[PDB]
Amino acid sequence: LLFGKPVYV
Amino acid sequence: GSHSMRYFFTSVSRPGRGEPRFIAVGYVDDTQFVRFDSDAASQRMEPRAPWIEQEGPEYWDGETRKVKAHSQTHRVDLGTLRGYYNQSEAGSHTVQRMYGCDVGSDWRFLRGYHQYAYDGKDYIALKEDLRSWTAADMAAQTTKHKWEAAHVAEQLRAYLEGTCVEWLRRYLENGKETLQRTDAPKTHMTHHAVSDHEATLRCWALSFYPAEITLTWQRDGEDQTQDTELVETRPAGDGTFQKWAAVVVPSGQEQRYTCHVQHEGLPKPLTLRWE
Amino acid sequence: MIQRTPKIQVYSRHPAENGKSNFLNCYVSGFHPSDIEVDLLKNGERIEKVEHSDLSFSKDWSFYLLYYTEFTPTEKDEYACRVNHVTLSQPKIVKWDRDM
Ligand code: NA
Repeated sequence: LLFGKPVYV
Repeated sequence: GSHSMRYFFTSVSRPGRGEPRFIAVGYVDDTQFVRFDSDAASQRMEPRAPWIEQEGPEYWDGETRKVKAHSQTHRVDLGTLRGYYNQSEAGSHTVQRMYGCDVGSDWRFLRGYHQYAYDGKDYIALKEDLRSWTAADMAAQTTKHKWEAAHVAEQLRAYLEGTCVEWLRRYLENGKETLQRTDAPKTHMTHHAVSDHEATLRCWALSFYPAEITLTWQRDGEDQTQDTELVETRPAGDGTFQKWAAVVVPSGQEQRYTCHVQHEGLPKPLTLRWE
Repeated sequence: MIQRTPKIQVYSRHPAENGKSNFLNCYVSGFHPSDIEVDLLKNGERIEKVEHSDLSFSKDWSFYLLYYTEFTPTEKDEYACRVNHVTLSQPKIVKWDRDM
């Protein structure tokens, strides 16, 4: 199952 | 034994040829189970192992929704990174991300990972403590500081120690036949004469799973590391792997040489000889 | 920018036996960037129905792909893999040796 929260560099 | 789940994401900018190419794949151990390709027609996360095909539409809809969201953050990332390294708008660039978790032989959480690369080089990685970051570039420090201030590590630690391993254990149980299996290597040797005074002896291991294997040659029981040609372990295409190791044997010396095979699927390591 | 040359292996899924159906594989690995051109050749000519695996990558970030097609080996037919990549000045052709 994928991680669900957006992460931007 | 011990197990892992890993997701791998690659986005490649295509200046003047539209949106970046985005490809995501998920693995449990050495078995791929899901893929997404931005250029494919379905625009859905798709099954690539038989045990995940029975997950059902809430799983597929939600994984599609999340994988598309990963694609959009990478699209933004390519523009952000171009800014950080002062690169022109013309060139194609690559962002890669990997995350996932390992469990030990007790199936308890062992280790988690979350890391990025830009243009093939390490960009930023979550350290083993799941609390801090490694950034080598000056440009990656901006990212590191941003992630420290937004508490990204805390969010990832929760997922890696909780959700990630719980879903790995689910997959392992649901795919017990595919994932908790070993296929032992089927072995043979070939002998081909280089010239009149020596010949190549090649030791083969085929149809094995998982990919991890050790193939070595000895001569009178002494390891022949320097003089062994080894190829990279390669996929057969059916879910199993292949490998070979070769040595050059001078005339009359075949009985000095032993090929040794270690693999989790074998009841005992194999010692093979040409005879 | 980082450029790494693909390693190429060309082989069959099962040990080759004339007249028995099989898959011919070309595994390309260790390369960067991910744009690569891979063709399977039968007697010099591009095979049309060739599929590939989904792009993935190793711990060092280098990519790998398996290109593959159904075939039935015969005594006379020759097979090869032909690869182009930014690291290669000209396409590299690796012949299928029913022994590697
Ligand atoms: Na080229």
